[PDB]
Amino acid sequence: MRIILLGAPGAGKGTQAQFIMEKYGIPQISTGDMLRAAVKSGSELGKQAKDIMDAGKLVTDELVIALVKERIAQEDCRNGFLLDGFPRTIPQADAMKEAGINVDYVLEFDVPDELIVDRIVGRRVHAPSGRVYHVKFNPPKVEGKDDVTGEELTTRKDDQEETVRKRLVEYHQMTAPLIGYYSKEAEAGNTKYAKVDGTKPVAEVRADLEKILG
Ligand SMILES: Nc1ncnc2c1ncn2[C@@H]1O[C@H](COP(=O)(O)OP(=O)(O)O)[C@@H](O)[C@H]1O
Ligand SMILES: Nc1ncnc2c1ncn2[C@@H]1O[C@H](COP(=O)(O)OP(=O)(O)O)[C@@H](O)[C@H]1O
Ligand code: NA
Repeated sequence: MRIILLGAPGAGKGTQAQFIMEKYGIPQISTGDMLRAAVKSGSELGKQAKDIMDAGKLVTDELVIALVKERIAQEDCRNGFLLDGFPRTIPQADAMKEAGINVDYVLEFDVPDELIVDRIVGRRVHAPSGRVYHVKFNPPKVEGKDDVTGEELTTRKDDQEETVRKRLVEYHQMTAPLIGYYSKEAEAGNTKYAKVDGTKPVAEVRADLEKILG
């Protein structure tokens, strides 16, 4: 199974990606996680992203297409994969088309803009895994600790309110057009498309996605 998650920043995509990875046995491919890891490690492919992410802007198409091509070539993607944060522009989606990378589901997470800041400012992450929590809305079992490893959670450098506002503007200009892009693909029979209400509690969104993925 191959799945794309679409939605504004803070819509819940990374939260739900974890459940889909676990239940369907496919890896999550998160360009944000890969970029943050490349900055942290000083990796030649991606360390360049540091100041751009800090600005709330998208990284160039060529850099993330290369990160995704490298990641998806790996053995763990043989049986499918979930794309979380990619594609993020029409040229990224067209690069997938040109590579012959068909997908089975495109899942759009709908959340009103007015909920985004208060979600992201409360976000806490386990950087090695990508697991995400929220200090009020979805807290870890033990404060500041990853439920799975017990390691100390961190706060992303790009999650302050003003940076979130900039990322939401960028999303609306550059990334929202992918809704129509994939709706058109679905009408051609090349994927399924489904929209979920991302305002429901975490477990209810998970159940709605299970109804769709079968
Ligand atoms: N259904 C939900 N209700 C309330 N908060 C949520 C929900 N889903 C995720 N969150 C929290 O909102 C923040 C954003 O979610 P995240 O999954 O990181 O979004 P995305 O990957 O779409 O940017 C995180 O702190 C997360 O714990
Ligand atoms: N596919 C992509 N194309 C361009 N930039 C990206 C891409 N994926 C991630 N980024 C960069 O990483 C940042 C964080 O993205 P992400 O981790 O997906 O956060 P959020 O879930 O809050 O949108 C973006 O603001 C952008 O700088
Ligand atoms: Na398909």
